[PDB]
Amino acid sequence: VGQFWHVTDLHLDPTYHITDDRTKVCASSKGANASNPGPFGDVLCDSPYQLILSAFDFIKNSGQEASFMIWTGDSPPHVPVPELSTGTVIKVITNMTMTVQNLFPNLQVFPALGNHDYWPQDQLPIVTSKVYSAVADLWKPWLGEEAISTLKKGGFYSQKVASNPGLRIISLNTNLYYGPNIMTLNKTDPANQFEWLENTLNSSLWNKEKVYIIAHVPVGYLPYATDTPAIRQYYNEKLLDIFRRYSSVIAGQFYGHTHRDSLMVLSDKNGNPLNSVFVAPAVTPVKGVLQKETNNPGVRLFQYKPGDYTLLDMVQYYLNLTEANLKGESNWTLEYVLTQAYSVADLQPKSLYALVQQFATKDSKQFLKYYHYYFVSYDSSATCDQHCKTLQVCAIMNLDSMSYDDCLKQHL
Amino acid sequence: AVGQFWHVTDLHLDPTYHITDDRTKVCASSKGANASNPGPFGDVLCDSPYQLILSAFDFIKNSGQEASFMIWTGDSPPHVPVPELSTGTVIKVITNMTMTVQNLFPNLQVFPALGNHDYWPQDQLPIVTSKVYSAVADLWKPWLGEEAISTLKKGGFYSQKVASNPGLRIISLNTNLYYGPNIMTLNKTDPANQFEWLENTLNSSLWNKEKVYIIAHVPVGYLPYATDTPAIRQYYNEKLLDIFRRYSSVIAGQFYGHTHRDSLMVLSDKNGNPLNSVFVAPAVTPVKGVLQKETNNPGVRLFQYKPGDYTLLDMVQYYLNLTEANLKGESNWTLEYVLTQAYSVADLQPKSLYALVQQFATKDSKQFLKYYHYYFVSYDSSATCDQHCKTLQVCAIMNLDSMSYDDCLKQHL
Ligand SMILES: *[C@@H]1O[C@H](CO)[C@@H](O[C@@H]2O[C@H](CO)[C@@H](O[C@@H]3O[C@H](CO)[C@@H](O)[C@H](O)[C@@H]3O)[C@H](O)[C@H]2NC(C)=O)[C@H](O)[C@H]1NC(C)=O
Ligand SMILES: *[C@@H]1O[C@H](CO)[C@@H](O[C@@H]2O[C@H](CO)[C@@H](O)[C@H](O)[C@H]2NC(C)=O)[C@H](O)[C@H]1NC(C)=O
Ligand SMILES: *[C@@H]1O[C@H](CO)[C@@H](O[C@@H]2O[C@H](CO)[C@@H](O)[C@H](O)[C@H]2NC(C)=O)[C@H](O)[C@H]1NC(C)=O
Ligand SMILES: *[C@@H]1O[C@H](CO)[C@@H](O[C@@H]2O[C@H](CO)[C@@H](O)[C@H](O)[C@H]2NC(C)=O)[C@H](O)[C@H]1NC(C)=O
Ligand SMILES: *[C@@H]1O[C@H](CO[C@@H]2O[C@@H](C)[C@@H](O)[C@@H](O)[C@@H]2O)[C@@H](O)[C@H](O)[C@H]1NC(C)=O
Ligand SMILES: *[C@@H]1O[C@H](CO[C@@H]2O[C@@H](C)[C@@H](O)[C@@H](O)[C@@H]2O)[C@@H](O)[C@H](O)[C@H]1NC(C)=O
Ligand SMILES: *[C@@H]1O[C@H](CO)[C@@H](O)[C@H](O)[C@H]1NC(C)=O
Ligand SMILES: *[C@@H]1O[C@H](CO)[C@@H](O)[C@H](O)[C@H]1NC(C)=O
Ligand SMILES: *[C@@H]1O[C@H](CO)[C@@H](O)[C@H](O)[C@H]1NC(C)=O
Ligand SMILES: O=P(O)(S)OC[C@H]1OC[C@H](O)[C@@H]1O
Ligand SMILES: [Zn+2]
Ligand SMILES: [Zn+2]
Ligand SMILES: [Zn+2]
Ligand SMILES: [Zn+2]
Repeated sequence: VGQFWHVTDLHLDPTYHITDDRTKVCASSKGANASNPGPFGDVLCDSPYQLILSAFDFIKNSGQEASFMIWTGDSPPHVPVPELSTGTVIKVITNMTMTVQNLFPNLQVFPALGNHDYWPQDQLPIVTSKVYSAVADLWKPWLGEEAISTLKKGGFYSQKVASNPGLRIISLNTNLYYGPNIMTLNKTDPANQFEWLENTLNSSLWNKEKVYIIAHVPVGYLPYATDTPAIRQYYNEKLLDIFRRYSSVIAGQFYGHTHRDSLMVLSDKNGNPLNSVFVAPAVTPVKGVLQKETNNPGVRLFQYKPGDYTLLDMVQYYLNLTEANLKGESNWTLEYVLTQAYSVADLQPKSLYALVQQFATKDSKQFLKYYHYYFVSYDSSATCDQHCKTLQVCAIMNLDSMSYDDCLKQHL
Repeated sequence: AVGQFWHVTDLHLDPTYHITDDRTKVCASSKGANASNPGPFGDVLCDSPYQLILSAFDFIKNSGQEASFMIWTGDSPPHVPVPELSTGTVIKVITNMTMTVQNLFPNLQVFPALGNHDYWPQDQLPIVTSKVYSAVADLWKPWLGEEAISTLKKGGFYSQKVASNPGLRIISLNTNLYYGPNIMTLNKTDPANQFEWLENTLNSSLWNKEKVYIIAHVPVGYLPYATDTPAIRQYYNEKLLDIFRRYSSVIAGQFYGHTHRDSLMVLSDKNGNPLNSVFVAPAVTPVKGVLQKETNNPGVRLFQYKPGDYTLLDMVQYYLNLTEANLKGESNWTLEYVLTQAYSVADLQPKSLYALVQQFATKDSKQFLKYYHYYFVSYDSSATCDQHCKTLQVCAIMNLDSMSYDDCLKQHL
């Protein structure tokens, strides 16, 4: 099998620092006291460099052979806008990129921009900008001339996978569709990305290429909320239309942003599953004061069929933050292998569709395992009542507004 | 502020402890003798009731002293005849103490060391992997990385970084390999390869700019109440001291248990240069043999150190007045003394303690009278130490190697 790494939502806090005053440990705790801070971080803080470095060091010495890596964005930390700048955002993105380039000098890496990869956060523009030009220079070792051009202009690109003939990564800037982005309200095709996408998929079809879609913010519905698409409904519907029509060219979709481990199955209006969608959890464990849960840090690995790119498996690795802070050593370890964990043959839309049918059933243990993995095993005492469970299952299976409304109507 | 860490040792839980009319049934550890005057927190002829250990940890938890870590130097099973214990029962007691600690202090890194009772039969700790070594590796996994786990499983020792104190590394030796009653290690130059490993570890700490705390159960040096009786066999004491003297600029503290007493030692080179300070902490158990006239009150202690630096600033000894707690049926864990305050020294550096023990040596020194009262953790203010006793004490405090100690006894007995 071939395989590739997926990391996302690094969220470096350069001010991380263990000290007596726990309000003064990380700017990302937002002046609040870190709750239980260690060298690898705190649930109220974004990532210390030690955390991110231990993640990449684990990948490097994992004994796992991978031919590329996808990196779906969000490197700067959660601090107030006035505490950041264009210069500081570029500095953080540069530090992450150089960390990866130094540690992995021969691995092609496919980054996507996240909503924090810009100053001010979430305001990613539909024309060229300092941040887009900067990341185009930063990621030149991995991208051709045409990808550099589109990235500099709109924050998105496509690129052939050098080590995998017949595979192409499409890296979308889905922050253009993200609710908080006040730069793109009421535009029908912000930065022409839709027209660009269709052109690119059309060319991949005729060059007999397979396509992996990557982006930061995903399609579909936020699984913990009611009727809340991750991106604006209008853009979600239009993107999903493109994905459904090209579902035989697209062999996988990969997203981050939610900081959780979620599955989705893109389906038609009739219940034919068409593509498999994978939302990866964050390296940062950060949470607000009120939130009951957060994720353990996570990195993950995908296995696919050589020269074919059908997804065969996924391996989710994680770091137990409380224990790593307890002993002062990062024990990055196997959380689960998807096929083994859910007893499915592979990751094809059909296998996952049948597995989520099992999820639906009453007191499904499959769904309990899934819910425990949603938080990257942060808390097995976490529970999901039947309202919670309906919201989750309906978001997993129904990506478009009408399938989703029908699911909630029939099952809430 | 300053950094602080706790030291507990020799818990010696007796799970049979039990107030009943027949005082030969109060505790297996009295070995059928009549408990003297048993109360809820123990008896001088018994090992620790679980109520006593839990009161010690409860006091630590609710003391209002912050601490970034704890060291725990061994001996959890009680003193009962070998045929009354087993490997399974030893593991069961060790597990209970570990879980008690993890339950009350879930985010406190603890650094355990094995004691000579932490094995069945007692004292027979082996030089290869074993049921108990594996089990405690399992048990202590939350606090220890992969390399520590590997050495612990094989020989019962490890080193480990202090998560909360970067630049600090705990070395937990298994000195029971050197302990006279250990029949598994006779005529062995480096049992379980611990010396070789220790030297390697210290060399690594040198080049990684780490300071080191040595912890173990059985101490180096000479038993302060006897003549010419090293706590571990002479051959091993000399070898270990040679290592400690050579690395005494890297080692910022040594901490031991086993003697159930409050004792100081100053490791010195052959010319009296005080090199490195040694703290033997008294036990939680108050157990004593029938003929034995004195024993210790239960004790636990706290060390203060310079942050990012690990020079030792002070030590606070806390104790339980056993008779008082048993009289009312409620404990009152309380300050026995602060070392700088008790002895008017500036800190815990070798030079400061060296000067202090020079004062000890003077005739009718009040400093040494206070020290000898604290030796039993204040168990008897009428316990006295004649001039022979004093010479044994002072010479054991200052002279850890046989040559030094012989020289001291010659000049002063
Ligand atoms: C720990 O608590 C015990 C019990 O409270 C303390 O022992 C008690 O100490 C008092 C004061 O010395 C003793 O009373 C005195 O006895 C003599 C005659 O023996 C008498 O002349 C005095 O007027 C006074 O009554 C008392 O007997 C003794 N109790 C027991 C059970 O031994 C002990 O001092 C405490 N330890 C520390 C370090 O404070
Ligand atoms: C991550 O590590 C922590 C600490 O080592 C684990 O916390 C323990 O969890 C169990 C219940 O799940 C309790 O019985 C223990 O008392 C907890 N703490 C300690 C100090 O023992 C936690 O289980 C680990 N996470 C996972 C997914 O295994
Ligand atoms: C450790 O052992 C103690 C003492 O045996 C436990 O507390 C006792 O639990 C037993 C259950 O067998 C009860 O019969 C006793 O009444 C309890 N109290 C006393 C004072 O004996 C304690 O629960 C154990 N702890 C762990 C973590 O296993
Ligand atoms: C590092 O993490 C792994 C995974 O949690 C630990 O290995 C497991 O340890 C548990 C607890 O003893 C066992 O139940 C599992 O069977 C182990 N699995 C494997 C594959 O070994 C490992 O011990 C941890 N290392 C340290 C030093 O804490
Ligand atoms: C879809 O693509 C067709 C083929 O495009 C040409 O050939 C492929 C192999 C690529 O090299 C591509 O870049 C070339 O331009 C076009 O003939 C057709 O016009 C396209 N259709 C649309 C609607 O864009
Ligand atoms: C003493 O240590 C020196 C330092 O190098 C170490 O190398 C590896 C093994 C790690 O432990 C690393 O942390 C250290 O920097 C060695 O170069 C030297 O050979 C060692 N000498 C002896 C005699 O052991
Ligand atoms: C943080 O906790 C400390 C507890 O010592 C308290 O003094 C301080 O006021 C707290 N600050 C905030 C912002 O909660
Ligand atoms: C990135 O920042 C970290 C944290 O300040 C620093 O340790 C590291 O050297 C930096 N790396 C690069 C390549 O700038
Ligand atoms: C213990 O004391 C009881 C009651 O005074 C006495 O009958 C018994 O002989 C004593 N047993 C031993 C072993 O000393
Ligand atoms: O990192 P962000 O893009 S601000 O937000 C994405 C995730 O982290 C915080 C939010 O609650 C959401 O779960
Ligand atoms: Zn994020
Ligand atoms: Zn985001
Ligand atoms: Zn003991
Ligand atoms: Zn002992």
